[PDB]
Amino acid sequence: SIASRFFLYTGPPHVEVAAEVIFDGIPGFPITNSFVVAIIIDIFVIALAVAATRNLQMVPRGLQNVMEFILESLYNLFRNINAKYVATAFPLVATIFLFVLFGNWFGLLPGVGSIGVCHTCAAQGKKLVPLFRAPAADLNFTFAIAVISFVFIEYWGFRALGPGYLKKFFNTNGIMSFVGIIEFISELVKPFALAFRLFGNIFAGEVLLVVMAFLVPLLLPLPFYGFEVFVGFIQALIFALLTYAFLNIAVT
Amino acid sequence: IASRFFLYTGPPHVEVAAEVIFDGIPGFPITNSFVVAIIIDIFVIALAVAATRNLQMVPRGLQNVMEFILESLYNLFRNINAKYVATAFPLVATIFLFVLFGNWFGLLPGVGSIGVCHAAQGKKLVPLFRAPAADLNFTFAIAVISFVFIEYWGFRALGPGYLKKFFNTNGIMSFVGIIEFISELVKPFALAFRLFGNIFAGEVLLVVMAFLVPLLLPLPFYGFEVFVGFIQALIFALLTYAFLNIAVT
Amino acid sequence: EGLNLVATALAVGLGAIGPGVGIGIIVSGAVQAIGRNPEIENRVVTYMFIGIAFTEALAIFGLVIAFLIGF
Amino acid sequence: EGLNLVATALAVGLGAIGPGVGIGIIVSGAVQAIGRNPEIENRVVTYMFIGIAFTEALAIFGLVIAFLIGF
Amino acid sequence: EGLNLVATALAVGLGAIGPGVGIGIIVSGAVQAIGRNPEIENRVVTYMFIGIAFTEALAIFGLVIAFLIGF
Amino acid sequence: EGLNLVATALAVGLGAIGPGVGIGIIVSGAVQAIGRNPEIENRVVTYMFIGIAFTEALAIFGLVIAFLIGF
Amino acid sequence: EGLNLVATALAVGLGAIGPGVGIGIIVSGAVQAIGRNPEIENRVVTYMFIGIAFTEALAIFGLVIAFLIGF
Amino acid sequence: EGLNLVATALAVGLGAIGPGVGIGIIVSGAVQAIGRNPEIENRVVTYMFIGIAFTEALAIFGLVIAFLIGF
Amino acid sequence: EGLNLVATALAVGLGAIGPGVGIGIIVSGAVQAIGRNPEIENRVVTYMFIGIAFTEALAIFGLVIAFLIGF
Amino acid sequence: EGLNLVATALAVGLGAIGPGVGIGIIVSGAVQAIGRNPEIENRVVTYMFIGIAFTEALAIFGLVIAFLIGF
Amino acid sequence: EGLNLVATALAVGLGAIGPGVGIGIIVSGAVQAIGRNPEIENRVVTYMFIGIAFTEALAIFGLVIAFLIGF
Amino acid sequence: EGLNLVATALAVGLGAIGPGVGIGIIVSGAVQAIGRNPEIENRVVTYMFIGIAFTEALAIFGLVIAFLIGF
Amino acid sequence: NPTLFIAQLINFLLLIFILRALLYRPVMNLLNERTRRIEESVRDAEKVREQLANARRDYEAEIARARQEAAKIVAQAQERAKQQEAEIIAQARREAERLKEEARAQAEQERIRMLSEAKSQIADLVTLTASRVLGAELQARGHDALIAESLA
Amino acid sequence: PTLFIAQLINFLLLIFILRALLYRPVMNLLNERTRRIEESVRDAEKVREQLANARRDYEAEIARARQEAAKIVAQAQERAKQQEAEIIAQARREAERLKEEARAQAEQERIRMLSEAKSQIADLVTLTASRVLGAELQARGHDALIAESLAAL
Amino acid sequence: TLFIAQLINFLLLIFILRALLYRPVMNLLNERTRRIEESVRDAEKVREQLANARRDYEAEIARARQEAAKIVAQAQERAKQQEAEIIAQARREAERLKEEARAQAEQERIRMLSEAKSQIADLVTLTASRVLGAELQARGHDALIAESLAAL
Amino acid sequence: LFIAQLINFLLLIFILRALLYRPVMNLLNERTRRIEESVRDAEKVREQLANARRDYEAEIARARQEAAKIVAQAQERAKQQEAEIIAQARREAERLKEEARAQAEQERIRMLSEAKSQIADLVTLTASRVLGAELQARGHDALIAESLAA
Repeated sequence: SIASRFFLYTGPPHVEVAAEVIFDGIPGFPITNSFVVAIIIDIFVIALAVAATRNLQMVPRGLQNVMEFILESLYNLFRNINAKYVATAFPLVATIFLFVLFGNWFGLLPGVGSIGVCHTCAAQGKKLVPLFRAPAADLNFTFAIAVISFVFIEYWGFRALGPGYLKKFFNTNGIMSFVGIIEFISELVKPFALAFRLFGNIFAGEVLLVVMAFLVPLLLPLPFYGFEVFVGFIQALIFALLTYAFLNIAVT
Repeated sequence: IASRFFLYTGPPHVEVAAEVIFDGIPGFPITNSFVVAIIIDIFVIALAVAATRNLQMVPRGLQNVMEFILESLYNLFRNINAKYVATAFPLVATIFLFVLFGNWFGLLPGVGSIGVCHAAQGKKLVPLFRAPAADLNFTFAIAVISFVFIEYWGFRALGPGYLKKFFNTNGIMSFVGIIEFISELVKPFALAFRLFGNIFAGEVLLVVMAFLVPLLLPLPFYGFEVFVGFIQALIFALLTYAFLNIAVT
Repeated sequence: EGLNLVATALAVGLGAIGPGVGIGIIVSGAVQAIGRNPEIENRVVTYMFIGIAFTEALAIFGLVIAFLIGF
Repeated sequence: EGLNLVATALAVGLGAIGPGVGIGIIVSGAVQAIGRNPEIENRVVTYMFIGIAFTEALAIFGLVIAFLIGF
Repeated sequence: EGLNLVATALAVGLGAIGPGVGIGIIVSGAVQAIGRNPEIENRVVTYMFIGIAFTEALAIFGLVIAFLIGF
Repeated sequence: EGLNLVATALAVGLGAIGPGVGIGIIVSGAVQAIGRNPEIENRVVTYMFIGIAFTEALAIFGLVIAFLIGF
Repeated sequence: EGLNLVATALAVGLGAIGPGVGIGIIVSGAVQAIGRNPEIENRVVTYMFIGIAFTEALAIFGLVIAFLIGF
Repeated sequence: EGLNLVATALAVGLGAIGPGVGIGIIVSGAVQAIGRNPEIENRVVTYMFIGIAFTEALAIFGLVIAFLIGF
Repeated sequence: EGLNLVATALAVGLGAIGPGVGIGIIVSGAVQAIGRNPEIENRVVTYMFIGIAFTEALAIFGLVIAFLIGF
Repeated sequence: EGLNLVATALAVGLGAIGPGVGIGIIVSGAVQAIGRNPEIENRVVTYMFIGIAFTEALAIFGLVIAFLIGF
Repeated sequence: EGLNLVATALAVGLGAIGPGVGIGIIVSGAVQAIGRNPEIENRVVTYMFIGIAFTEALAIFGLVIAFLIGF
Repeated sequence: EGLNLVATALAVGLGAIGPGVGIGIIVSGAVQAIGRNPEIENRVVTYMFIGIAFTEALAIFGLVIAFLIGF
Repeated sequence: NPTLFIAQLINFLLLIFILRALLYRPVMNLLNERTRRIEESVRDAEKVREQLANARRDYEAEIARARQEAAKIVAQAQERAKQQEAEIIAQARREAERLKEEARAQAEQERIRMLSEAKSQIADLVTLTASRVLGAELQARGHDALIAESLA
Repeated sequence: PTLFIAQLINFLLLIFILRALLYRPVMNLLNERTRRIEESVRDAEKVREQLANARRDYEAEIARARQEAAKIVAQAQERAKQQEAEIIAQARREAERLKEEARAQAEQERIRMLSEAKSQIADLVTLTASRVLGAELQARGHDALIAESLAAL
Repeated sequence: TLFIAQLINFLLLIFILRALLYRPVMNLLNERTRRIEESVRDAEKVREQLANARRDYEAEIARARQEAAKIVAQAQERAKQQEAEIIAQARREAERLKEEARAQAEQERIRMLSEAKSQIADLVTLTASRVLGAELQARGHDALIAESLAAL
Repeated sequence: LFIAQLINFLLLIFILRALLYRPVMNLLNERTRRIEESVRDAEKVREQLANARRDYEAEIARARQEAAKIVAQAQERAKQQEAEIIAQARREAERLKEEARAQAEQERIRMLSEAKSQIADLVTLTASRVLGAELQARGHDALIAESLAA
């Protein structure tokens, strides 16, 4: 069973695109391959949300129990981190967590790099472009969510500290004198790192998928599959809690 | 403040070369290393006779200083071993004093600048003051005399057991015998390389960074290099005593 | 010439050695802390999370510079 | 020239160096902590797992970059 | 001849290797200190934050030098 | 002019550096843990097994990369 | 022939690696000693300030070399 | 050309760095385990032999690849 | 050619990395010891002066040769 | 050209660092254990000797590679 | 060509991190020992100075070979 | 060609990096051992000496090989 | 490019804003209600314990508020009876002291039965003397006068 | 694309591993949590249950206490009359006891009076017989009656 | 000019060394001299003083030798003070003999003198009686019979 | 020149060997002579207290002769106390006998010195006893002469 690639070759890794590709042309903004997946994740989230909240049973059960458990676990983590800002940032943090989690889980579906439209289709004149590209596999999505988080945390820091946060200290004129610009650039550059890692983890996961399918698509890729299914979940949660902790250190 | 402003004194001079010799008009031309060694011999003999010309209890002045340093060395050696604390004591004491005064001598004013001619001309201008420790011939000599002393005292009382740590047949002990034997065999080469390169590096440092800045810069660096000169002067005696202790054991 | 490929190779290699022992001792210190005491687990786990986030931030900094060089 | 093959080799090896000792010190600390009062076995195992997930995540970063260059 | 590419690559990698292991040992020691004592959490958090800021300073020096060389 | 030779050599060496130090600290920490007390016995042996397997995975990654380059 | 670019790149990276681990272990020992005792905070913060001053002295030596690269 | 011999040299050096420190740290763990207590000698030396075999694996891999490259 | 600038940068970076960890280690040990017992402060301060003197001597060792290459 | 010379260089230089730190950590662990438990001297001596035998065996492999290129 | 200059730069520079972190951990061990034991001051000072001497011996080896290359 | 010079430079530098780390570890372990076990000093210093003699030989071999090439 | 990122920004924000009032603040309010009601249940269990203790004290307080209500009215009844008899026993004593007064008032029949001077005693002495104590033949005049003066 | 079939094959195999490894434990944590909620709810409804009825029990008991207090004082009033009628009657038959003991003493007294009177005449009859016949002997028969007693031998 | 810069800097280094010179040397050297001086001098001074003082301490037996003569001198003093006392104290009883001597002889001076007169009076009465018996027999009791009728 | 420098250091060591050994002997001279330093210090103390002890059996040597000789002659005088105490008492005792025998003698001659008065007194009382003053047939003297005896 080791040499199944000789009988069935997966073909060369024809996917290498590191940017969003317009899957469908539109009169306005063309429909990119990642934005449609983002909308799919959005509607799936809305569907499960209304399904768990259609009855709103007092006693949690089934899917309602699952979502209640997840939400209370996250809420407990947040109250452990910060006290007076749990509900303030809870919605945005939880949304950006679960959305990218479901995007990562969607990234492993069959045909996410194989099924697609033509500009099997390589034989056709139109170039075989893939469908089901993750939103995190779009840099623009990562940039947007990172800057949204950054503007949220700086707005709330300004609300908390007034002109104190507005100047973020940096008035020591002593040991912390040259430091004020150091944390200034540090919090300037961190959301870039967040967006970059959001892109990179998913991009690496999918290229790993492609390369391990190319080498041996039988009994080899499975531990790696476990690797990305674990890393997507843990990375999504650490992004969420990192945003929360960034807010908690911005207020303080 | 106290700026340098010594652009006039910043002449281009970064010359350095381990090779060095005196006029050597007679046979075996002598080197500037082996006139500094001789002057160190003269100075240590003068200090020894000055401390010896008045020997009495409750030492004072120079006598107190020499007694203090001698007892300090004796105690430091006794901290390692006491059976051979006096067997090699004159040897290590003489070596330490010689290298101490030799490394001191390379730091005096005009050291490295007293050209023997043979400036402002095409003459060689060989510096008369060159530290014998910073010269390989003396350094190799002290290394090899330390070596001959250590195996002399090893085979003095070890029978054939001196060559028992090596060329054994115990297996792993026989395996490590070769490498340990090579280690002690090459130890004197290490002694020479240390005790040459340390002083040579110190004096070339002084030369180059005085060439960069003439005034007010090298003083902490002067302190650093005199301290390290002290360090190698003392460690040589320390390591020789430790090596002979591990050899006799 | 392939020189850009060598650039990307060096960039990703040094970016990988960047946080390795870093995050290793992060979780090592965290596990010593939790073994000594699990009562303050939340406060310390938050800080180890932010530290490992910073390490991964630098690693992906190197990685995305490698990508920009490659394209 | 075959310099690109050299680039791939250096990339993959210099990616293996990071987590290669990363997970080593990870499990060293983990086994050290679990050697004292193995009552927090679940938590320490989970934290070890997430740390090693991060480390071989960096390793896969290196591997996939090396494979893309090997293309 | 994209010599700037290898320049920027080695720049970002060698400016990332430092701060990564830096913050690693920083907040690993912070974890050790907070585990052995949580009552001084404010001061030790301040000290770990200033230390990580100090090494991240060099991190962004490397990053900005790489960016300047790139363009 | 033979770049694949040095490619394979660098692949082997740089894929062996990581595990070469990782496995030692793995088994050393396991030995310390079982030496301060032998009660846990094979439970920690399982953890050192999984750690050494995880790092030898990177080792054989380097090995197979070198073999592919050589042929 | 842009050797100034690689020169300043390696200069900044290799002057960040040293003081990086410097700052790291500086504040690591500082926070460990603070955890040991808080009443010595002034002396330990002065000593770690001396240490970080030496690290940043090395860093600014590297930076001024990088600037003279452009000179 | 001569790249074969430099390849062999770099391969053997880079395959000697890892195993050397690995051997050192495992035998150090063994010796602390021994000094902690007797009557654990058998288990700790068996684990020491396990570590020495798993690092000899990488060592002999380097040796055989060096011999293959050199021929 | 400009290779002289490369030599200067390499020399200064390699002369900064060594002391860049040396100073941190010596004063981290010093602060650990002074946190263990703050009564031998003068002696340990003298010892750490000895250490910083030696390692900064190595730093200027690198720096003077970096300047000499520029000569 | 002088590729044999750089081959000798990498042979003698690279590969000594491995045992170079291995010997230090070996004998340091051994001396710490024998200070803690001076009554297990024989076993400690045997274990340190077998460890050094293996690590300088790894070193002597590079030594004889250097001899072979010496021809 | 200026390759002799980069030879000198590498020779003086490389050859320093070993002795650098050497004297680092030497003074670290010495200061922990003197903190734990005051009256063993003579022995610990002697041993720390001889170790520092060996490290700086390697450093000046590198420096003197650099000067031999330079002239 | 100064390729012999760069070879000798790299050889001596990389060899000199070898022992220093180990010998610092040696004296650190020995100084701790004499610290908390002041009774045993004769044996431990001898084992320190045999360890440093073992580890130095690689560095002396590297420098003497550079000398052989240097002539 | 930049407009694609800006367009994607609204999509995530709109999803967060929509789900906030849809799921987020509803379900946590259910959890918020669940926590306080459980907290109230602990208070209710606390309230049950004190109320039962309060019920016991209130039961005992009225129980304590029972005997003294009867205890007092007995005391006035007690004294009202005892003063009545004290009046009566004094009156019973009083009328008894009257009764002995007529006994001395009707002790005067002694003074009227002693009015038997001629009937008995004058004949008594002569018979117990002249006819008894002395010889039957007694010759003297004034014996009746002699005895009578002694009688009065 | 042939990769999609391989992607489907690999993804399905992951779920097969997922269908046995973590399939049971995830619901193991799920069932206990919802059981924990409902039992807390069961505690909540239970605890709320006795609060009303114990309050009702208290209201019943505080009514019973009032019922107790009312019935306890209820028999006191006749006791406030029963002992009331006894003690006055106790004085009554005592009062007749005083009057009968006085008259019986008085009837004893008149018996004492006549006993005293019969003693009183016994007192007088002695002295009257004493003073009289004293002068009778003085006038005559002092020698005659004394000489008669001389013949009594 | 190479030696000039070396000469200027070397003097500055020596001048800076003089700052710590006294502390590093003067203080340490002074301690070495005094520590040795106080040890060698004072310890040897005591033994050398006590070397010849042993004869003086053998003469401290000799100062006890006149003290041996001393307490002996008070011993003879203590002897003679009581020896003279105990004689005179006993010689006090020697006249107590003489005090007794008259006291033990005074009674014989008076008892013997008073003794004789006691018996002579008795001898007088008995010698009278034998004469009285002779005189009464010669004179006769007939005349004395009339003397018996004085009051009868 | 390396071999030439080797002899110089060895010659320097051998030249310093006399300098070192003499200073070593000078140092050993400081090291020696101090073994006895603690010897005579303790040696003198034990003998100094022994001389102080020597004064102490001297103290009893007085004291043993003190009480013994003090009571020696005193009791030697004590025995001769009572020797003359009783001898004079016996002298006093025999003083009684020589006078008691004496006082009996002159009393006998006192009776003989009053012999005439004796009868002259006896006759007076006996005659008066026989009859007031002169007595009938008194023969006071003749009757007294009848048994005058002494």
